Amino acid sequence: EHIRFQRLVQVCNKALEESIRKLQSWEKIHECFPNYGQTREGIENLTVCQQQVIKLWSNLSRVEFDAIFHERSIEEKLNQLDDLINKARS
Amino acid sequence: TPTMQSTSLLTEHLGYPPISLVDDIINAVNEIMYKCTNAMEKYLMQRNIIGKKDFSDEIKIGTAKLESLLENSVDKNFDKLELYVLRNILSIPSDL
Repeated sequence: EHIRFQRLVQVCNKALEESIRKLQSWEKIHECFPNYGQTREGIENLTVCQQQVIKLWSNLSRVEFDAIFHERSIEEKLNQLDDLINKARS
Repeated sequence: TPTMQSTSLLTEHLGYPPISLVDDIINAVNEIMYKCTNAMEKYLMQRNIIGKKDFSDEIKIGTAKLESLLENSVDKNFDKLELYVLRNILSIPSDL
């Protein structure tokens, strides 16, 4: 019966994953650093670098988005809006 | 479909204008974006010499190009998010 807060959590998570797509592609990270790639250990540094940046991106967005949702009580508010909408159509 | 009437009512229910939530989201992801591109350049610059060549130059321009690519992805995807949220989440159907 409650769907709105879940739509919000899902599309936010969707939007985050889509935004770092071109950072997950080892080909884009290979053409911003063409010469650094050709090097043996430059490859090893680049690959560990994207892992750590993707990690930082996921953990910070996770924590900061949930903080926002709690501060603004959005789950409760969206649950009550679902109730009001469902009650109107009953 | 949006009016000043429906938005004002949703504002009373939320305790704040609907767009303040979207703004917080977008402002948060743009801060995180620049933390990530900044960490990337810091990680690579620490490791800017390999063998005998100095890639300090290619690193700074290369990270500047990836930041521009992320700005465009972030801008594209969260513009979609903004629309969806205001149409399917922070919205009152036509029952009014």
